[PDB]
Amino acid sequence: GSSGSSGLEEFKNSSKLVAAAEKERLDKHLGIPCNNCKQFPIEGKCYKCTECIEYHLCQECFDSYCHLSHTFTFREKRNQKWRSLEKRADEVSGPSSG
Ligand SMILES: [Zn+2]
Ligand SMILES: [Zn+2]
Repeated sequence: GSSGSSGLEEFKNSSKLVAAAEKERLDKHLGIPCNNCKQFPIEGKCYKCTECIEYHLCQECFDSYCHLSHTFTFREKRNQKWRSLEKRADEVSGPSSG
């Protein structure tokens, strides 16, 4: 399973505001750094390979669908659980030969 912190209360909810880019834990969304670019914190979503060991990617690197080859899973904002990504695989041409 997974760790589900209790709550039953919605307060101090964030708001649409411009935030600066600084190298320091600003939000509780540190989770795990990227294994490719090594972006930390990972402002973008949090992805991980369910086939490899200690492997995690970021929304950015994910946009490239490089590691997508394996079964990855993305999480959601607090009070949520991982999710099974769709088989979104466009790259089918494969210029390998032509
Ligand atoms: Zn990355
Ligand atoms: Zn993998």
